[PDB]
Amino acid sequence: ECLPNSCLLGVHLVISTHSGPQIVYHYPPSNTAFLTNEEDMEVSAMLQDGKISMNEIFFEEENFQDINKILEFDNDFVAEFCSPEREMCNTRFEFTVDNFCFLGLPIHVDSQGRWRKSEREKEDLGKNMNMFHVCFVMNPHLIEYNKRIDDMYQFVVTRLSLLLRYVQSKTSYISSECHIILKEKERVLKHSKTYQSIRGAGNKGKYLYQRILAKSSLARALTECVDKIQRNEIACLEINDDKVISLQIPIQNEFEKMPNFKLQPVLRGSYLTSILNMKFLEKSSNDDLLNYALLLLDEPNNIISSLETFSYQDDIGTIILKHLVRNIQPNIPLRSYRYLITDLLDTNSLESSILRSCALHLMYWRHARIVIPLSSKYTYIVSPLAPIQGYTIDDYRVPLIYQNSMLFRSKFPSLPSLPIFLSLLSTDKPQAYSNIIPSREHKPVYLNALAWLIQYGYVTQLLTFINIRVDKHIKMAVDEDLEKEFEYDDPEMQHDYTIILEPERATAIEKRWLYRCIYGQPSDIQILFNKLLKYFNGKVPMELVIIKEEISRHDLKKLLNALDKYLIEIHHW
Amino acid sequence: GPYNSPTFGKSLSLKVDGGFNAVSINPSGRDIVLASRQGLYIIDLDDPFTPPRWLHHITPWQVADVQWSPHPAKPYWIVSTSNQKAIIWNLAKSSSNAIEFVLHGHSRAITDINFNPQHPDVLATCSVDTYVHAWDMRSPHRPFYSTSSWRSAASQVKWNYKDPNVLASSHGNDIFVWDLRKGSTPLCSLKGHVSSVNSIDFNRFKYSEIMSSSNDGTVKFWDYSKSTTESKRTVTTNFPIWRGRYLPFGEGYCIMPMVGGNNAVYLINLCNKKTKLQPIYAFKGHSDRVIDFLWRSRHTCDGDYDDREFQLVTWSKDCDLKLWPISDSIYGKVNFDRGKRLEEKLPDYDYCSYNKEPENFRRLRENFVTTSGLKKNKTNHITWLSGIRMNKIQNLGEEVSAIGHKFPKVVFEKISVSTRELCLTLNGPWSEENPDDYIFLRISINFPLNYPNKGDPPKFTIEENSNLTMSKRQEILSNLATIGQKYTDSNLYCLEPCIRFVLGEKVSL
Amino acid sequence: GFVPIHTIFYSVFHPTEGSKIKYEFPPNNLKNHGINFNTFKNYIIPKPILCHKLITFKYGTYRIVCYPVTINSPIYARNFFSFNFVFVFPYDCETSPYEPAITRLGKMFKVLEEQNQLLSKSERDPVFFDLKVFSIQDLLMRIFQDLNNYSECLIPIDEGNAVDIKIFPLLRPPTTCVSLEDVPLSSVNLKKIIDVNWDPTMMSIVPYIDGLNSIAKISKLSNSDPGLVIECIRHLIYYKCVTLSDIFQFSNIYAPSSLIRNFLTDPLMASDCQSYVTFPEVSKISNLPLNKFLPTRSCLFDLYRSLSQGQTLKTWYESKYMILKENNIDIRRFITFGLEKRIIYRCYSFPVMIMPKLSDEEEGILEESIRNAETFDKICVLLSKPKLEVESYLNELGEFKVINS
Amino acid sequence: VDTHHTITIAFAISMDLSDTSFKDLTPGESLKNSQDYFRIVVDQVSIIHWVDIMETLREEFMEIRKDLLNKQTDKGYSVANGRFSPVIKSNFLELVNFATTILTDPFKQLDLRHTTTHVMIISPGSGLFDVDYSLLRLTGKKLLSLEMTMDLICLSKAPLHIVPLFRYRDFENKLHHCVPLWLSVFFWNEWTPRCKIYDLQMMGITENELIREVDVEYLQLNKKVKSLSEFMNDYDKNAFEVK
Repeated sequence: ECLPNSCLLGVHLVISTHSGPQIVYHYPPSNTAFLTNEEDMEVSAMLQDGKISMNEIFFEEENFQDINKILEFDNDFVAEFCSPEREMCNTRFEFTVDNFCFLGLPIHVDSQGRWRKSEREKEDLGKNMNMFHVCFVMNPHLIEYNKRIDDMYQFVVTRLSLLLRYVQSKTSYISSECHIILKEKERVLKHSKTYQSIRGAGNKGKYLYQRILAKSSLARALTECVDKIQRNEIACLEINDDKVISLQIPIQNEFEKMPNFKLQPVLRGSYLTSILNMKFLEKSSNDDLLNYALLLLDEPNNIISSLETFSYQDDIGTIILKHLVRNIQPNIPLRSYRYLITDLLDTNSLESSILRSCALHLMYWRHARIVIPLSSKYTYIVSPLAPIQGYTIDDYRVPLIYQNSMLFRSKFPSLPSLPIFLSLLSTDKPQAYSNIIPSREHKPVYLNALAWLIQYGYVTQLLTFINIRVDKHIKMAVDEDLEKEFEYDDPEMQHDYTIILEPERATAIEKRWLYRCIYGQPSDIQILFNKLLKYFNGKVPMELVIIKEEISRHDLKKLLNALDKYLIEIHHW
Repeated sequence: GPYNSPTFGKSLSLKVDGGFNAVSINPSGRDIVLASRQGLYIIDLDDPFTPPRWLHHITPWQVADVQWSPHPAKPYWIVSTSNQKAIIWNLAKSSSNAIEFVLHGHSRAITDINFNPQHPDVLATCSVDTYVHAWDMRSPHRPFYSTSSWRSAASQVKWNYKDPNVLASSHGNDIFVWDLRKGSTPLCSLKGHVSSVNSIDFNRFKYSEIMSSSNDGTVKFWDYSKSTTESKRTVTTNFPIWRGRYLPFGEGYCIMPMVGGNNAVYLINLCNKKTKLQPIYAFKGHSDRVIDFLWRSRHTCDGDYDDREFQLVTWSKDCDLKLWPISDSIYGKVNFDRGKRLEEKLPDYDYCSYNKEPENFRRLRENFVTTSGLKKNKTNHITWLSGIRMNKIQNLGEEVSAIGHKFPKVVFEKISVSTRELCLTLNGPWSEENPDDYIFLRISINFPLNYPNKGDPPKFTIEENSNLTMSKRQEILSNLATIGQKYTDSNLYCLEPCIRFVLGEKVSL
Repeated sequence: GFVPIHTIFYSVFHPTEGSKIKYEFPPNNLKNHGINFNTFKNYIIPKPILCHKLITFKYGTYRIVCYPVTINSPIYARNFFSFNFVFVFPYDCETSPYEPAITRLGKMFKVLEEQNQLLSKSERDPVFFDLKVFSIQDLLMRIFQDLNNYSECLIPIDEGNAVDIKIFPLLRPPTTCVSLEDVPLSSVNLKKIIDVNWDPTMMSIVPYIDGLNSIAKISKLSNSDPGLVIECIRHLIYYKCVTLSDIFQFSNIYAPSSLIRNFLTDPLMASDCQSYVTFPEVSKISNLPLNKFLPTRSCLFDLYRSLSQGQTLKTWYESKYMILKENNIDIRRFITFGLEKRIIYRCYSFPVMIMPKLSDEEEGILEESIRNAETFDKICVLLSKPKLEVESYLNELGEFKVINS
Repeated sequence: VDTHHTITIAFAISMDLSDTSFKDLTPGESLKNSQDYFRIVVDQVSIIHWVDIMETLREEFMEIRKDLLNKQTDKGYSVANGRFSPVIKSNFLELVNFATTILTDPFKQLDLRHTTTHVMIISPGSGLFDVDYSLLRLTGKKLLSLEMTMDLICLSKAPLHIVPLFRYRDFENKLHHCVPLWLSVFFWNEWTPRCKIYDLQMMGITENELIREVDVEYLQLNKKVKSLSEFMNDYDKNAFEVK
C-alpha cells in the first residue's frame, strides 16, 4: 500500500523515579472507541498567539476518558509494564498486547549516574530519576506491522529519544519538564478555582491540558508530534528553547512504472516521472544533480515561513537556504545558481557541495521537487495519475479538477481555464509545448503555468528514447566484408530486422552492423553517432543526453532524420 | 562413468542457501535433488561448480521429503511433497514445465515418501491426516490401497525389502505393519515405545526385522514373526534420534540426532538386552543439526562381484551439503566383505547428468533481439563458486570466486570451471588515441589440464575491436603471456595479476 | 514463507518458587543462546489484566510471542494457576501467521484446564492445589518438530483431545475502487476451481468472464445485483486470480507505457505475442477495404510503439490498416495482450464542464455523474448508450471539454 | 445463569456411497445413493455433569472416523472406504424430521421437572442446503403442528445471500430458491471473506494445470459490413448493448 498512513494513537511520558514508575503526561485522553474506529492570562495569551496547538475532538464529551485510564488500563499498570528492566532498556521496546503496539526507546541511566557517555524538588527529581520512556501507541494492520512500526521507529522515535537523552545529559530538561507538569497538575486539581467552576469532564480536561501546555515545553512537543504525525505533516518541535527537531514519515508520491491504481491505490497527483528524487537520496549514502532544476512545491513566501520553524535562530543554513528559495526558478539549471552562494560567502568547490546539500534539504522536506530544466521545446502530456477525480487527495463536495481550476483562475487570470488548457494538451497528438503559445508576449506566464501544472502533477514530460535497428542489407554488407578477409524471388515486404539491445555490450559482428549503419553519412554525423552510440539502449532519455553531452537539439534532429529507417523512437515518461 | 568421478573418496562440502528441508540422491550416483518451498535444485556431483538447475513451484508450507525414483527405465522422475499433494517431476522437460502429474490424494500434509524396492513403480505416501496411501505410477488417478490409524499423524512409511506387499507406518508412539492383501487391519502392532516414533526402517536381507528410532533415546529392534510386543534388542542413547537407517552393506545401522550430540551421524556395528550406544565412526562437523543422510553407490557394470565403494552425503541445517568418504577400516570393522559370488547381479543405472537445461501456422526464422545485452550477468555463479571446498588457493573454482569477489566491476560473460572456459568483460585504458578513456573488451580465457602445476600459462584470446589496434593487442597478449609464464614458475595462481594488469590498476613483477 | 520456530518452552507459576520454565525444547537452548528468564518474567506470567491476551515483545534479536493464561478457582493453591506456552522467533521475520495458532492453543489448553485439570495434575505436585477441599515435554518436542517440518500437526494428548494446528499465509485485502466500467479478467481457469461450497452468485459470474464483459454486463447477464458482483470480484482479487481491466472500444486513446521495453527484455513475451494476436484462419475481417505466415515480432513491436496520447484507435487503425491486414492480426487481441502485459495503457476521457427526450432518472444520474467528474465510460455504462449519444446529450445540456488522461 | 437444562447431544452422519466427485454435482439436487447414520453421544443428562458430557463428546468425536470409514468385509478384513457427504447435499430435512419424533405424541411420558423441548442443530456450512420438494412440504406441515423451535447455528461466516437458503428443483426441472419460515439461523464468531473458495484457499490445484484455457474471443463479422470504418462504428455502437 502506497497510501501514507502513520497509524498513531498517542504518546506517553513514563519516567521511573526511586519511588516507582509513574505516568507524567499522555496527550490524547480519548477512549478506545473513538481512537480505534491571574487565572487565564498566559493561557489565553498563548492560545491567541498560537503557541498552544492542540486538537479539540480529543476533549469532546463522546470522545473523552479519565486521565488515570489509558485504553481500559490504569495509569499505574501502564507505567509498570512500559518500564522495563536494565536488560530491556537502551534498545527497542516493541511490545504488543492485542492490536496495540506499545513502541518506544527507553533511556536508562548506566551503572554510574551518567545519562550518556561522552524550587529544590527539581534537583531532587533530577538526581533521583533513573529512567524515562517515550512510548508511542500504534495500531497497524497485521499485514503492515513490520512496515509501520519499523518506519515509525526509524524516522521519529529514535531521533526524538536520542535528542532527549542528549539534552537530559547536558542540562536536565525531562526532569524539570516532568516536575513542572506535576506541579501544574497539583495546582490545577487542588487550587485555581477556575477549574472547579467549569462544567463538563471534557472541558475540564481541555482546561487542564491547556494549562499544562502553557506551562510546560516538552508537553507541547509531544502534542505537536502526535497531532502532526497523525496528519502526515512535518512536525517541528521546540526542545529546551535552543534546538529544534523536524520529524516526518516519508510519503511515496513519486512513481516510474505506473502502479495499477485499480488494485493498489495511489495518491492522486503523484509525480509519474522517470526522473525521481529518491534516486538522488540513495546515491548520497554518473549523473550530477546540478544539471536538473528545482521546481518549488509551494509559493516562495510560504516556503520561507515554513523554513522559519526549522531553526530557532537564523544560522548560516537558513540564510543560504532562504536566499536560494527567494532566487530560484524552474527553468534554469542549478549550475547557474552558484553566484547566489558566491555572493553570500567569502567543479568540486565547497559552493557546489553547499548547493547540493541545500537541494537535498529542499527536496527531502517536501518543498521543491527537482525536475529537468523546463522549456517550451519539450513535449508535455497529461499524466494518467492526474488529480481529476476525488473530493480530496486520498478520498477513494467538489472534485479536485474544479478546485484546481478555481486556483488556476485565481493565480492566472489572463489565460484560458484549466479544462481548456488541459484539453489542448491531450486531445491532439503530443507536440512541443511552444505550439500552445500564441505570441512571445505570453511566454513567461505560460512557463509559470506549466511549472504550476508540473507542481500539481497534472502534466508530465514525454521523453524520447532512441533504440537502434539493423536490417538485412547491413547484415549482407558485413557478410561481404567478412568475405573480403529463397533465391528465385525478392519479396520486398520481408526485412530481417535485428534490434541491438545494448550497443555498448555487443560482439564483433554486431558492432560491425552498427558501424556499417553509418557508411555513407558525412563526418559530423559519424562523430555524433560515435559519441552517442552507447546511449541508444532504450533506457536513457535523449534530453538528458543533450544536457550531459553538451550537444545541440538540432544536431539530434539531424542525426535522427538522416538515419530514418534504423532508429526506433520510444516515447514515455 | 562413475569410476572417473573426481569427488568420490574425497571430502567435499557444498553451500546451498535457501532453507532446504529434504534431500535425495540419484541411484546412478551423479545427481542430488534438494527440495524447498520454492521448488527443486538438481546438482551434478561430478561437477559441483555448475549452478543447480531450478524447477519452480511456490508453496507456502514447508516441503517434507523428496525421493528419486529407483526405476531404471525412468530415471527422470522425482517425487516431492507439496503440502497435501505429491508432484512427480520430469527432468527431460523444460525447467518451468517439469511437472508431469500430481497425486491428488489425502486431505492434509504429506509426511513421508518411500518407493518399493522390488516393484519400482509402486509408491507409498503417509500423511498428517492419519492416511497411508499406496500409489501406482501407471494409473495415477486414485490410490489402490487406503489405510489409517485413526489416532495419530503418521511420521514415516517404509516397504518391506523381501515381502513385496508389506508396508509399515509409524503413528506417534505406536508403529503399525500393514499388508496389501489384508488392508486396514495390521499384521502386528508393535507397542514398546514410550515417546513418539521418529523413523522406521527395514532390514535389507532379513524378512521380518524392523528398526525404529524414538524421541526418548531408545532404538528398539523388532522381529515381529516371533512376538509383537517387546523387542529383540534395545539401544539407549543420550539424545533423541531423528533418522535411524540400516546399513546397505554388511550388518549395521547409522543414527543421527535432531538435537543434542555433536550433530553427527553415529555408525554402530550390529555383530531383550538393554544396552548403551557404542558407535564405531562419528562424522564430526556440521555445526548445526542434520536434515538427512544419503548413501552413494558405485560398482562395476557387468561384474559378478560385490566390489562397490560407498560415500556418505549429509545435508544439514547450516546450508552445508558434505560428502563423507568411507575408509577401508570401516569396511573391516563392519562385517562387510567383497562377495566372491553374487546370487543376483546388481542393477545398472544410466549415468546421465540432469543438470543442464534440455533443448526444446509456421513461424518465420529471425533474430528479433540481440542475445547479448539481454543477458543477465552471472553474479550467482561467483557466490556458488565461493561455497565449494574440495579436500590459500586450492583449485580453479576458488580462484574464479576470489577474482570475482575482488573485482566487482568486472562482468563475467561465461564461467565454466569444468571445461576451463572463462569469458569475461572489463573496461581498460588501452587506446592509442586517448589514454584516459576506457575500451570495452571481451577477453576469453582457456586453461590447460594442469593450470598451476606446470609452467604452461593460460592462452588469452581477445575479440577484435575497431577501437583496439594490432599493436595494443600484441602488447597485451605478450605481457599476459609473460606474466603467466613467469608466475607459474612458483606454481601459484595467475588470474588476479593478469586481470589487475589488463584493468591497468598497477604493474607486477 | 513461514519462519521456523527457534525455541518452545512451557512456563508455569509455582506458588512457592515462583515463575519458572517447567519444560523447554530444545533443552538448555535459552541459556546457550543468551535468553534469560529473569528479565521478561513479568510479561510471561503477568498480573491478571494482561492475561488472556496475545503478548508479543522483542528481546534482543529474538521476537517472543506468548499467550498467558490464568485460571481462578479455589481448588488451586493461592486461588490461581498461571501457565504460558511461549513461542520464540528471530526478530527479522513475520510472526503474523503463527499468532492465531498460538492464541487458539492457549485457549484450548485453558478450556481443558478448566474442564478436567489436564495441565495442573500433570505436574504430580500437590503444592499446586488447596489440599483442604500425557507428557508435556514430548508434546513440546512434537509441536516444535511438526511445525518446523510440515507446518501441520495432529498431535494426540488424550483419548478425545488433539493439538490440530495448520499455518496459513496472510493475504492482503482487495481493493474497494472497483466499479461498473471495469472488465474483470481471469488469470486462472475458473471452470475447474468451482466446487459445491461456492457462493451462488460467484457460480454465475464465472461463465461470463472473458476479458470483454463489464461488471454491469455480467450483473445483467447473470441476473445479479451489482453489489454482490462487486463483492465476488473482490473475493477473487483477494486470492490473486482476477485482475481488472478496461472496456475495449475503437474510440480509445491507448498509449505506450514505461514497460514497452519488456517486449524486448522478456524472452517469452513476443513468442506468445505472435501466436496470440493471429486469427486461426484467414479471416474475412482481414479482407475488408478501408473505405467502400505468423506476424513478424518486429512488426508487432513497431505496432505497439505506434500508439500515442491523442491518436484514437479509429485514427490509428485507419492510418495503419495494410499492416494489420497482411499480417492477419486481430486488433482487439493485439490491444488486450499489451494491456495484460502492462506495456501499454489507456488514456481515459473526462467530460469536464465549463436528441430523444431522456427520462428523469437518466438526466438525474447524468447530472450526478457530471458533478463527480466521472469518465465517459461510467456514463456510458450507466446510461446504456454509446459515446456519441452521451456527447450529444452533454452538448445539449451545456458546453464541455474532454480531457484525455 | 444457574440453569438446570437436560442436554441430549446426538450426531447425525450421512455417507455418500457413490464414487463421483463433488465438483460434478448439480445444485438443487439431493444425493441419489446415500446412507444415513445416527450416533447418540449422551442421553438425557443434566448439565451439572458438563465436564463428563464434554469428555464423552470429545472421545466420541475423535472416535467417529474409525467407526464409519472402516467397514466390515466378509473376507476377514476391513476396508477404509467411504466419504462424508457435504453440507449442501447433507440430509438437513432428515435431521429436522428425526428431531420431531420425541414430541410427535402429545401424550408421551411426562418430564416432571422440564417443560420445553428446544432443538438446536450445529452445522459447518453457511445456511445453504439442497432439499427435496415433497420432503420440504411434509417437513413444513409437520413443523407447523408441534411445539419446537429450531435454532440452526453455523460454524462458518455469514454469507452474502439470505439465510437459510434452500435450492431445489421442481417437477419440470427448474432451479428454485426458497427461505423457510420455521428455521432461525445464528452464526458463531477491515474486511472478512464471506465466500469459501476451497481449491484456492488450500492451494489444492498446482501451477501448470491452473493456466487459462479460454482467452478473449476473436472479432466477428455481422454479414452486413463492407468496410473497416463501418465495422469500427458498429463495434463502438454495440460496445454497451446487452443481449
